Amino acid sequence: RQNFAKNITTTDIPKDSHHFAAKRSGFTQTEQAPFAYNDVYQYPKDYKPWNYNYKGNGVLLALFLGSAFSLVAYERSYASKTGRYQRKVQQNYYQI
Amino acid sequence: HYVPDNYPDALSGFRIAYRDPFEVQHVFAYENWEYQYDGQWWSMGSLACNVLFFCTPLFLYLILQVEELNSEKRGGTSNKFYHNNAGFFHFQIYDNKQ
Amino acid sequence: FQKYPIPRYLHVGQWIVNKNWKWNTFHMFFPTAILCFMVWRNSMISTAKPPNYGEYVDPQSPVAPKAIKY
Amino acid sequence: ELFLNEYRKRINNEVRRAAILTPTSSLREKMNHKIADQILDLSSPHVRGAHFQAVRSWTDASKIVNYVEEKQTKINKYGLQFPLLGNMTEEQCASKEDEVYQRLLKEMQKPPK
Amino acid sequence: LFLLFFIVNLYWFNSGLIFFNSVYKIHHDAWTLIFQTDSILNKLKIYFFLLPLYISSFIHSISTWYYNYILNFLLFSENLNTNTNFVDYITYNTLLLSKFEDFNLFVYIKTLLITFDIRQINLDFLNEYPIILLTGLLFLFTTIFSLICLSYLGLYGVFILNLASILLFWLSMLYYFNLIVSENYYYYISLGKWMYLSNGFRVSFDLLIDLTSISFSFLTLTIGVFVYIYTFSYFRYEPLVERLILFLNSFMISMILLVSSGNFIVLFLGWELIGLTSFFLINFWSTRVGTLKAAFKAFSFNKLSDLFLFFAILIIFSTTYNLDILSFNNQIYLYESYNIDMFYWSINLIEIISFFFISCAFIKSAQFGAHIWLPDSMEAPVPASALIHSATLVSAGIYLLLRLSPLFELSKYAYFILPLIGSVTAFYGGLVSAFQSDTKKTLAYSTISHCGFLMVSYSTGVLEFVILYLYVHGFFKAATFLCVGNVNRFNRNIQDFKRMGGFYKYLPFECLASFVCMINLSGLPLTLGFYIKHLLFIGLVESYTLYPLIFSSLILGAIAGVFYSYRLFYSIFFDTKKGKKAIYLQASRIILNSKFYSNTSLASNLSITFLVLISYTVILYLYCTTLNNYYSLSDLKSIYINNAYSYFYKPDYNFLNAVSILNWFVIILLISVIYLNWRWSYYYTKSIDSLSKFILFSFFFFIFSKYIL
Amino acid sequence: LLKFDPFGFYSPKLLSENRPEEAMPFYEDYPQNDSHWNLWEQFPEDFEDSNAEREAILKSNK
Amino acid sequence: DAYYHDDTHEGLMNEPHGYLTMDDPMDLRPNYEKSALELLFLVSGGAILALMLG
Amino acid sequence: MQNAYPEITDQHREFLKKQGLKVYEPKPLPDQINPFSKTYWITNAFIIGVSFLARRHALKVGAPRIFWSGCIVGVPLAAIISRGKSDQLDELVGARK
Amino acid sequence: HGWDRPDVPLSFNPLYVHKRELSIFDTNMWMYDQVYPEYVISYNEIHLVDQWKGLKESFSQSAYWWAMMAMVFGFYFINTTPRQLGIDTNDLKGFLGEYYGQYKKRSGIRSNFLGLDVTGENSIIQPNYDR
Amino acid sequence: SVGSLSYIFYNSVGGKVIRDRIRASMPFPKRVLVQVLPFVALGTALIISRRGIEGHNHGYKQ
Amino acid sequence: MFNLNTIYLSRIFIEFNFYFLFFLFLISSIIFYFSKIISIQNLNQNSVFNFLKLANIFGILISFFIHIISFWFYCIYSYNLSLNIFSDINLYNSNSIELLNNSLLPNYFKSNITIDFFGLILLTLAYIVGFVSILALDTRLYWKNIKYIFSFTIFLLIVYVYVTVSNILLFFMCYELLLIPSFLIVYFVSPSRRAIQASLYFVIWTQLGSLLVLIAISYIISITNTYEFNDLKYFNFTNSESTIIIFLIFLGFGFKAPIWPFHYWLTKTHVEAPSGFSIYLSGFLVKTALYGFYKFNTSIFIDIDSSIFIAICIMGVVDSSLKMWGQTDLKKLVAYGTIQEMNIIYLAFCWGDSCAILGGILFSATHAFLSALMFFLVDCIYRRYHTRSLVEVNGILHITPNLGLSILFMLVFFSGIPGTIKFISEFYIFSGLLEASPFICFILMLVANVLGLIGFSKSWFNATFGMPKKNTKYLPMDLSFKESYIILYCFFFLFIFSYFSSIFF
Ligand SMILES: Nc1ncnc2c1ncn2[C@@H]1O[C@H](COP(=O)(O)OP(=O)(O)O)[C@@H](O)[C@H]1O
Repeated sequence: RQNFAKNITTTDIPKDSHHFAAKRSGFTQTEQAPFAYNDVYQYPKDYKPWNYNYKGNGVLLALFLGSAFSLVAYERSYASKTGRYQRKVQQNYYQI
Repeated sequence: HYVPDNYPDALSGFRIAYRDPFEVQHVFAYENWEYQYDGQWWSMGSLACNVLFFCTPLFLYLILQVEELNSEKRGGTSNKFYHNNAGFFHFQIYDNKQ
Repeated sequence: FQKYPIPRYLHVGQWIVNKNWKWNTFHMFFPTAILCFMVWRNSMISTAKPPNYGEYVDPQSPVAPKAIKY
Repeated sequence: ELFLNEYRKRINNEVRRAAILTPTSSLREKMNHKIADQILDLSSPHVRGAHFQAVRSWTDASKIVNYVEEKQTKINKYGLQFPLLGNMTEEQCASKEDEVYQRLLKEMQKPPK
Repeated sequence: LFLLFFIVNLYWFNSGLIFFNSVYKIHHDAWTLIFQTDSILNKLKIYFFLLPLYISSFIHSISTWYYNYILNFLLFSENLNTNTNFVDYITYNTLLLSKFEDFNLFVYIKTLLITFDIRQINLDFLNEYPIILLTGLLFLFTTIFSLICLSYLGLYGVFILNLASILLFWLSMLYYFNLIVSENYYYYISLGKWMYLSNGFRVSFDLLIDLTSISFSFLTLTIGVFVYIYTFSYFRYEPLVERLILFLNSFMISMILLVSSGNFIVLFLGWELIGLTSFFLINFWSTRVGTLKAAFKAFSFNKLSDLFLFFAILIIFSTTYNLDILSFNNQIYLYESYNIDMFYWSINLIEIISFFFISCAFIKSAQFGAHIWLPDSMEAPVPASALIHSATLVSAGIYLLLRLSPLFELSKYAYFILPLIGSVTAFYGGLVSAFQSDTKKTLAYSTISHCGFLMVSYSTGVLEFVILYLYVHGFFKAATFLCVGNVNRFNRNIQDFKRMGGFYKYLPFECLASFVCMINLSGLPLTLGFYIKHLLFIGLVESYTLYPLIFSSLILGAIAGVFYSYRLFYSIFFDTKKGKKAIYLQASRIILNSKFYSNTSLASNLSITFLVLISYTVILYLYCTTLNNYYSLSDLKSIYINNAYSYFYKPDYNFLNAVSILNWFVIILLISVIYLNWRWSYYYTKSIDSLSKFILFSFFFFIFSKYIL
Repeated sequence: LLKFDPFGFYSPKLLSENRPEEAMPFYEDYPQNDSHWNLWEQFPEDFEDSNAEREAILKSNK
Repeated sequence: DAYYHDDTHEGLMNEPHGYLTMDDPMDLRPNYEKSALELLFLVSGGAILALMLG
Repeated sequence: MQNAYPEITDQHREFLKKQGLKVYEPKPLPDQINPFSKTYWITNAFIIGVSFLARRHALKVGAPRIFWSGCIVGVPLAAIISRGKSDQLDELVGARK
Repeated sequence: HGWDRPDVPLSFNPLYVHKRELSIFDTNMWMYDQVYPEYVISYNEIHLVDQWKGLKESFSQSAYWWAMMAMVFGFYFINTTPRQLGIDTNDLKGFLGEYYGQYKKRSGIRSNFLGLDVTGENSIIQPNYDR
Repeated sequence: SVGSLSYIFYNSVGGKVIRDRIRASMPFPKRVLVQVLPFVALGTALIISRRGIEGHNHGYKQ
Repeated sequence: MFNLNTIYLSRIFIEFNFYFLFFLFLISSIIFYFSKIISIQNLNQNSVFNFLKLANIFGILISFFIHIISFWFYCIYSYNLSLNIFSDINLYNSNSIELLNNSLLPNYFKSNITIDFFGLILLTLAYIVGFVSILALDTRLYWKNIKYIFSFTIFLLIVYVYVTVSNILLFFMCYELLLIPSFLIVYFVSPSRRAIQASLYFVIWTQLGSLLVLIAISYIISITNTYEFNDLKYFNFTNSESTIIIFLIFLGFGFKAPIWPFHYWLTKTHVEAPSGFSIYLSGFLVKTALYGFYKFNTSIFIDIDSSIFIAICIMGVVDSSLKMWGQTDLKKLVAYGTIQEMNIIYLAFCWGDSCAILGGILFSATHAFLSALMFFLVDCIYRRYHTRSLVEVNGILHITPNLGLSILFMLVFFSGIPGTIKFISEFYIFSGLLEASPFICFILMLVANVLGLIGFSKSWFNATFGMPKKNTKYLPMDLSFKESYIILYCFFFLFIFSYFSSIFF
């Protein structure tokens, strides 16, 4: 079975302490003991379980930077393979 | 039957139910099915179909030989080990050491 | 058919209606249109069209198909 | 062998271009001029194509490689290998370019035929 | 504050640039007035009047080196700028005033503003580059995204996105299709290399836009727009109606891509996509395993067709090693005199490839032995069946045969196979439709008959008749299928007409539309159907060995449509109340009586009306371009032109009498269906009296109108 | 299936993740995703892990 | 239709629902399987773009 | 390589020119179509800016933005692909090299 | 309307209790489904007993339609004359002329362009000038 | 290796909500280091590989 | 522009990847052995099992990325060397580039590194397959069974050593070592009780194939007392010797292919073995055997007719495809499809050193990817529905939409759709066959692409759709993000793999 530590310390688990209340008075002679722990997990208000919540820009920025580097390298390689220091711009371009 | 000391696969909460006996019998049917009499494997099902299936490798060999003869008639690619590379592997780096 | 309850945990698309469908549609239309324009430019970069009406292909031009010289 | 396949592909590309360049009213005669002869020359017997093995004689392979070598000699006679078909260092490339300039001057300095 | 400072700085920079360009143009003060000889007053004037110009240069000295540094970081080249020390290079670049030479800030801003102007669109650019590629890409991407983003956008959002994409695609194809049909446009668009096929061979993803492709795409797109407009009506409370619409959009996109094939790989990809789309679409009720059997049968048939097509394409490639369809059509005549040693037989090169193509078409375009999957494919929804039966899955074979027209021209196996098979299939489909009580089954059998007739027309050797028949049959079958689906929806998913009746009073719009569609589709006289039937009968060749059976089957399949159409119309609309009392009485409550009462959806009715009008207009335009005295059709790329057009231009009295005999058989069938008393009635004697009076009046009118007056 | 809720998104999910039975152990509930490829127990950076109470007791007894 | 209850009155016209995957959004275990898979995918994409695109 | 076509005469060419015909010749691609065009570069820059603005708006509204991110990433990728198509020495139907 | 109809009953997808052993002798011969499993193929014409009997019945019934077709063909052939149809007579060098030209060309019987001594006959798909 | 270790150690905090909350409750330099470092190392390695794999340094250029 | 840096970079990259893998394996072994006396998996929060597993996964990923970069460099170097040999025209100069050995690490087994493109393809495919198998092996390893965690790295190291050596003895020894890890995994990780006899049969068949291959290799070595392929080319074998060598190599490789009727071991293994092992066993071992057969066959010139081998491959393909309609077990059907694909692939290289190897390599890669996808789907189903037969599980798409969509996409890919690399490989192989035997090619296309395909689809479709009314209170959940990412990666590999440069294809 699972042997990890559930009570994490890297952050605080958001919990709603008002959902469940433990009985503390007027228990019947044969009544059962109330639950000691009644805290319920509290999810973020604007988190959609139906869609990915990743709203960051790091992945898109990295992809754009990689594409730009690839384009620059392609330009440099086209210049070098043609024996020119920089890309020579043709006067007219026609379809192939 | 589970292997000795089999660690339970508790995916999806380890919520499994009792299987249908007929379903289990059908699942474990082919792996246990066997012929009852020697030679009964031939006449089982369709005799002509079984004969054709068992003779298929010979028919395939004969067809391949006929096709090879036809190719030899027109000088096409033959079922021969064409060692045209003299043993040098495709794109095999051939460099010497200092 | 009369609508019946479906599991909220189940990721089903059975008669799913979104109140904010307008903004989602606008967002999925605009960037898609931009990508389509870029792809159209890329595809029209290399295109072949029949010669215009009244224009005849002089066979001496390199545009005419060439033959492999042995 | 790949170059023979490329020649067949060039003939096919020429046919495809003439398809868009010439209308069906005059495409037949235009193709019957010369193109169909080269298409028939560049066929399965002469080109490996889809055949897994190009079954040719030893002398046939010798002649094919000889023609390829003649084409290579013609291409490198103008220093066209760099950088598409030849990896040449700076000094070697410069010397070859100077020799090519001299050879081009000599060739263009000849009387017409 | 900031805005005022920016305005002042911009004005100063513009004035300085104007002065510099005005002084550096003559090449005299470009360095003299700029680089004044010390003279601290002159230095202050130069760095105070050109300060807006100078500062940018210093700014230009900042980003450039850094960018160069980025280059040195990103390329490990240029050796950075070790020649300088960042204090001389900056000073030189900042002090070099030739950078702002002949540069106008106002001109640059105005040009950038003019770079987003649409007023300079012009029409020649549209002629030079068909924007329909952008529309098709948008439609495909919208369908893919809606499949991927079915949750973010609701049913309304998905419908709006799909409708917008499809309407843009349909609008794009209108002018371009008109130009292709009339101005004789052709195109080959290569979307880069696609896949390596042989050693050194890299086939490119190319598409061929031709007249046949344009016509097929236009017809399919119009039908799909009409269905998607009406599909929302039928699947009103459907659990996955957006899913059904998305599947329909995917199928339409696959059909359009298949019709726009440019290479043999593209045709195979299109066929595979059409097969997969049909397999998934038929599986509308995945929870139902009964339809799964029909879906499996259809998938098996499509896979067999795909295997046959792959074998044919492999043979063609082994023969020529060229995947370009245009080049192959331009080179198909080369290797006609050749054979391939298969097993112990030696068949001609054209014969085997043609047989494979014909078999693959017969598997797709339902023929004898392969039409079983077509009738069983009725388990799909109403719009799905309307799309599949009218075109695409049904029009694949005709389009494939027309695309490879030169290849099919010189095949003896095709010569003997096409006429007999087409006539037999048409006759069988007509006879089957004449006996089907289910609306879906009757429509499928009529579609099979129409496919057989189209195959027979393809055997005639005239492409224009085939194209006209395809367009008219597709439009009319789509309309009829929509009407039948609406009737079934009113009947609570009941397709059989044996338990239907009295629906004309319930659905007047549906009754009238069904009447018009049955008049057009059934080949009835005095319509597009009659014209198509006459054209098909004109072009028959008499050299066929099985000519008698072929002619008999053609006549029988031609005569059978009217009976089925009339039977369906009368049974659904004007027969006895054979439907359940619940279907009528529940809507017969007085409470429902209001200004919005309707047995069908107003959106569906309007879509049907618009589709019918557009189809009529397009058919009129096609008849004008083709059937008129002046042949306005572009080059069909066919070198085999028959003299059958002479009969259409000027026939003899023999063909006139043959057509008269056919019309007389049709009129006899109409009279029989008009007065046959299949059941006893209060007016059975009155029906006989009416029929006798009609016969007498017709005789009198024939006598008086031709001889008396 | 209607009452099913694995992540406790539509309905509150107690931290105990179960109501312990009066005669059954309060063992941890089986997670829906049983991926055992979990990294080492990660504590926050610069965490004081010295035994504070034990150090206080050592100071007291010394 | 005759009596078509709009989404305001419809008790069964569902909005977005259903979990994207079986993973718990509030999981506390330091699982790295999804992160490793994303890293592998991103590495493949970057390697394709950086030295093979042009 | 050879011309591959049946030769004609300049006198016949002039005679046809007197009739109003033309010889179809390649034309330069419009700046909107040219991948080496300032118009293409400005269009890419404007598209990138609008994509960033739309990403912000979708973050404010929750609408899908993966399509915008893909379009922005492909903005340089599309230019690279077009330039690669242009720089190739092979020809299919276009002007001869 | 007028009746608060409950939710759709679960009986709409009844669970099938397999009463007969699905023997391995019929593997994949029955489409299995937790609700209403079916046979792999459907024979809605079960009134016809066997394939041979069904074929005999179909051939017996098709005789009437064959006779009707024969009657139509006879009525057409006894009331019509042969027509004048064919390829375009003014164009003899097209589909017709090209065939004879190719049959007179026989370029597939020439020598190799490089002297390889291999002709079109040296192929599985070999040219044949006398088909 | 550094990029793989950093990305694993930065995005494998737990569930989606746990990762979001933890990354939110982090210093701005800490967030930048978590973001920049894993991508920066991979990008630099890719740049070095691309530079090595090409021959742009040839001196016979004009 | 081809400088000596590229060759040196490629050689150093290969050597460094091998040495880094060796160092990681040594570190992991030291950690595992020296952190516990019994070396059992610690059933506690602080355990070395998590650290060892993370180390193995991260090392595999890093080595895969480094191997991708090194394989790109090696392809560039091979293209440059091939051009340079073809570049030289004047007879005065010849290709003479003598490189020195690196100082940081020594040569593996004191042998120089030789590079082939097929070796790099096999290494990359094996790396990806082993990563997938290890990711799917989480639910199998437990206390006292965590020792098998590093077996995949050992197999990867063996493959790297084999695909970089030029000695036939080294190649044969490396090819023989993989049997022990496979037997150990089968005997200790399989959950099925019937898997004992299955493992025994698999070991027996693999040992028979190894014995045949070893007899052939010993004959070859004794015939010419040398250990170089160049020296082998410098010698000619007699007619009987060549025939016997070819027959023995074919028999061993076909027993390890597998081929009919030596496919009972493969069938039983795929029926009973653990999902991760079966994914790795089908993905890698068959490819290694094919690569060995191709390497040995090219190095030996044979004048005999390949009709026997071609007919054997065709008959095996036909037999594997025909049995699909009767397979109700998803694993069994996937095994039959994989057997058919393996027979088709082995059919390609029967034309000797002709231009048929590229199609075989492409088909091997496509089959590996498809088999990986199918095994992952089967494993996910057996984890969710706790079953592998279609009779007890139906209507998956109704309760598992993502799984149903993935299954449909996998079926579409397995159909050899035009966009997939299976289409290109099928086109090449069918073109070669029709060039040799047209009717045989048409028959092969008719059977596998339709009959076996129809059977696989009907078996897959019946489970794909339906209504899972059974076991309502125990219904399974949707696929985890790990499985979704694995499926996406597999699809991306299958699709984008067709866009690779044609210099090698
Ligand atoms: N596993 C099976 N073996 C043999 N026959 C079967 C099997 N499953 C279904 N059938 C056939 O399908 C028909 C349907 O049976 P079913 O309706 O379940 O039984 P009942 O009619 O008693 O309810 C039966 O007549 C039976 O012959």
